[PDB]
Amino acid sequence: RMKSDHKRETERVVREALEKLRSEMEEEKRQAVNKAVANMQGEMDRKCKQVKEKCKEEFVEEIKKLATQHKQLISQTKKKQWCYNCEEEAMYHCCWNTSYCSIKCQQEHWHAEHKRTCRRK
Amino acid sequence: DHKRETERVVREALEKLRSEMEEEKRQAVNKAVANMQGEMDRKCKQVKEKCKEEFVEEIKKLATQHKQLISQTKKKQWCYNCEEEAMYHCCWNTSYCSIKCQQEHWHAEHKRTCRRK
Amino acid sequence: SMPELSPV
Amino acid sequence: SMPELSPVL
Ligand SMILES: [Zn+2]
Ligand SMILES: [Zn+2]
Ligand SMILES: [Zn+2]
Ligand SMILES: [Zn+2]
Repeated sequence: RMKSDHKRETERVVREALEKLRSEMEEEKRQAVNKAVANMQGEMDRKCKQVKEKCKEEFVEEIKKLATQHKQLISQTKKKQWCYNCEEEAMYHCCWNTSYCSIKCQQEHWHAEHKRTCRRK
Repeated sequence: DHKRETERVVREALEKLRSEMEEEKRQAVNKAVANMQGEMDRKCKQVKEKCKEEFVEEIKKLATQHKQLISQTKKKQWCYNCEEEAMYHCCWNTSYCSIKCQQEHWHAEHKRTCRRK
Repeated sequence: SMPELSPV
Repeated sequence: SMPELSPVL
């Protein structure tokens, strides 16, 4: 009677011990996964910030180059006379702030607005 | 007695189950890490490419703006001396913001080239 | 009425 | 001989 009860005894002790360990190992597993993933996240993100910000700085420097180029071109533009109708360089002077590259442009701007505004003697 | 037996077999069973489940754990960790690896790389390339396209778009906005500022500049008269807006007309391509600038430029070079009356 | 312009 | 200039506007 006892050679049977000892066997049953042992069996149930084994069962509940294995269930308890299995559960423990399950959420120990889940936490190990959480740790590895949370660390890996940060490594990836950090690398990402580095590359991205290097690119952003290249962009800023390029923008500043462009701005400088524009400044110089503004000055050069300020040292020239331009057709008011189209925006090619001017060769004919009508009156104040009103010059033209050609007679065609002169006529166009004339009929468009300059007729009512020409201050030429 | 019986307790020694039970304790023995239970202990060794726990060691064997633990042994197997830690291999399961190693495999689950490796899987998760590989999944986020590829995922973060995809998200990364995605963000970098959107940011670079943002750069291109900004470059083009700036180009357009610059063009319009060039046009506005072309539709105005400027002091030959300080490049501020002109208020006095001398002759062709030669206007000034002030009498100061006029005389400065005059004695500097414009005596020799003035096409005025 | 459009002024006759010459090149400068 | 520097010309006296008048304002344009
Ligand atoms: Zn024109
Ligand atoms: Zn005119
Ligand atoms: Zn000036
Ligand atoms: Zn002059």
